[PDB]
Amino acid sequence: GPMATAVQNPLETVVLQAWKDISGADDFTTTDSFLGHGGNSLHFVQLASRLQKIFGVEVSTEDVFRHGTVEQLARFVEQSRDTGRNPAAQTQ
Repeated sequence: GPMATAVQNPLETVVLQAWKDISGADDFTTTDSFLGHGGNSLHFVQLASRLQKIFGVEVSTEDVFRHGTVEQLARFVEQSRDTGRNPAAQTQ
């Protein structure tokens, strides 16, 4: 293949563990479609609200659907969660 992780952020890993905990699908990668291994119902509602409270982002159910992949999902959060970047030091 091209690379191993290539450009994989640990944030993407959170998106995957979110999906794994909800759907049970483990053999998903960051470039694969988390868009419903089987049940594509409320399962996305749970993970969107999950990332929301984890990184301090505002991810909606349909926002999940607009990204398509966990990587591109994480990209939304990546940029948005930077607003609270380094919250312990408070960027002082």
